Formats: sequence, C-alpha cells, structure tokens
Amino acid sequence: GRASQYVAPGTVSSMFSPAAYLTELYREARNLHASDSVYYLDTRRPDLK
Amino acid sequence: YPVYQYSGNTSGLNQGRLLFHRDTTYPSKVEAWIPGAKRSLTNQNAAI
Repeated sequence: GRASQYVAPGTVSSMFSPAAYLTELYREARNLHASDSVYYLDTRRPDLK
Repeated sequence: YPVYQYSGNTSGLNQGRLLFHRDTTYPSKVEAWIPGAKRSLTNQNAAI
C-alpha cells in the first residue's frame, strides 16, 4: 500500500527524513572496510546496527 | 460513479455488470444496495 500512504512534511516515516538518510548512509558506508578490520563500522559501533 | 452495463447489444455478459468509479484509495469493497429490490450487489476486494 505504499502509494496510498503519504506522510507528513517531516516525519520519521518519510523518505526525505533523516532516518531515511541514515538508512542510506549506513547501507552504503558499512562496506567501506572489511568485516574483519579493526576499523569496521559495525565493530566500532555495534549499537548502530 | 455507477453505470449499469446490459448483457448483449454486442457484448454478451453473464447477467450484466454494475460498473463504477470510486475515488477512495483504500482497499475496500463496494456495496450497492437497491432498497426497492431488496437486493444488493457487492464488489468484494474492489480495485482502486
């Protein structure tokens, strides 16, 4: 039902929300380092995921 | 916005169709109650 559900001009459920931004950033950023690297994002901040 | 389509007249239909347009975006059903006939048609899980 996505195309029937429009959201408020600033809400967490919105594609233009910072949550959406965070989602995109994490989805891409998380692969910047190898999973076994000390600098791996998830290792550094597991609470993030 | 209802229109009744008759069977025949070049388009044979099995008993005819009550055509309608609806504005709602909700995935509901549409009841068409006909009080004098004490009949009602329902389009269950009707399209938007």
